[PDB]
Amino acid sequence: ASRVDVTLRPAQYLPWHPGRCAQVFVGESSVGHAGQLHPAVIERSGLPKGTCAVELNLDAIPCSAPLPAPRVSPYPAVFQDVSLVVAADIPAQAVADAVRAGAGDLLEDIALFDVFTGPQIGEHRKSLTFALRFRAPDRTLTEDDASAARDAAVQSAAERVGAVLRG
Amino acid sequence: MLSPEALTTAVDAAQQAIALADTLDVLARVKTEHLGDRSPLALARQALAVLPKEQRAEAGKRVNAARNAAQRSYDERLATLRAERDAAVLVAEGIDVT
RNA sequence: AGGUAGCUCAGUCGGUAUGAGCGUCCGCCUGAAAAGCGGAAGGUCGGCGGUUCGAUCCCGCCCCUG
Ligand SMILES: [Mg+2]
Ligand SMILES: [Mg+2]
Ligand SMILES: [Mg+2]
Ligand SMILES: [Mg+2]
Repeated sequence: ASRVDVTLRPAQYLPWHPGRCAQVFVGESSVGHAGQLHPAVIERSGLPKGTCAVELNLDAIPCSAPLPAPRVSPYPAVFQDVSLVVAADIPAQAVADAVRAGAGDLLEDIALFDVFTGPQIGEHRKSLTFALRFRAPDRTLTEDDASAARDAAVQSAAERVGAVLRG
Repeated sequence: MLSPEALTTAVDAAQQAIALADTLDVLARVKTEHLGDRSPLALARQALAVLPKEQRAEAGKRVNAARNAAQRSYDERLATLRAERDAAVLVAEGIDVT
């Protein structure tokens, strides 16, 4: 509604639950917090269990008037999925940022659809599976060009968050 | 029974049973045993009501001293184990907020 | 005059809170419910102090309602 981008980072800040609390940033400026309230606060205050809350400072959110000019390629897309193993406390957003930075312009869409822990993964690890949609602006993208972009995305995730391609 | 020998023996039996409890469930069983109605420390107090009047002050501050020593140990242990339980809940409930 | 379990209320005249109903939890019942039976968890006895070996119970002050 404000036409700004935000990032949510882990935080500890009463009255929020320290494992379920995000601090909200616009650029590098903090603008508030969100998440689940602290169980001790809920009990002391007579609140319902599981109560959640958000508070943002609207004055710290800069007013924006963007003028988009989207690139809309009509050429066919290539759909590929990639499964990456990382340490269990690596934020999924950081992995997706790494995948995007390496994939380059041919990547049109990235969506996480699976978060998996289990004995076939190992302890202190988790597996993230992303659906990727590749597309070129001037041609029918080949699977090899898409796979090369995918390989560069996997390499970027290796260098930035220690991602290991799932085997 | 109100002697400073059977009393201090019962405080010591209680203070080490409290020290050896690593669970709220274990500590609950310890509480009913060393502080409940059938405890030596609680029966020592119910005996103060049938005691001659000239013997209640000299033996009451003794029985009270024994009760307050085991009560202090249980209360500090209950808070310690509850905090450990509560802290463990917060870590177990962590999520990826991104 | 009263404040007693999460709420609504009996009760305790200095050393065992003796409790109910509701609510909650747990069984039975239902495919699952509501309701209905059955059982369990649940009490610094309004706060700060005094007195006393010991205070829900006595004394002082104060908060809360008729
Ligand atoms: Mg494909
Ligand atoms: Mg996976
Ligand atoms: Mg049935
Ligand atoms: Mg029972």
